[PDB]
Amino acid sequence: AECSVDIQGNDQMQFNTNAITVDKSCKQFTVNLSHPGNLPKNVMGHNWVLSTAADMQGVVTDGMASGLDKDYLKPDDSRVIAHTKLIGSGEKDSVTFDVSKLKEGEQYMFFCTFPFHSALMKGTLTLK
Ligand SMILES: [Cu+2]
Ligand SMILES: [Cu+2]
Repeated sequence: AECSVDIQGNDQMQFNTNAITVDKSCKQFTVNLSHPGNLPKNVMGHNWVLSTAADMQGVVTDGMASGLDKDYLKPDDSRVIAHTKLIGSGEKDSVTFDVSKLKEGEQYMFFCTFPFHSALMKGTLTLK
C-alpha cells in the first residue's frame, strides 16, 4: 500500500483533499504539502497540522496567539502529533511521522492554523 499523499493549498483557502487514509501496514507516513498560489506567507500561509479532533480548537486558538514568527503554533505544544512548516507562494515542505503515534478508532483532524484558515481548510485522517 502507499504511505504518502500530496496535498495542495491555494490562494482561496482550499485544501486539495478533506479525507486522508493511512493504511495499517504503513510504518511511516509522509505528507507532501505544496502552495500553487501567488499570495505570500504573511498573507496566505498554509501548514498541515495533525491532532486529535478534541485538540483541534486548542491548537488553532493557541496557534493564532503564537504569531507568524512561530509559524502560528504555540511552542512545545504536545497536542501536535505531526506538522509541516508554514509556507508561502511557490514553496513546499514535507513531514514524515511514525504511524505508531496513531490509534485505531480514534478520530484525527488535519488543518491549517494560519488565522481563520481552519474554518475552510480542515479534513479527517483515519487509520485504516
Ligand atoms: Cu492556511
Ligand atoms: Cu514541530
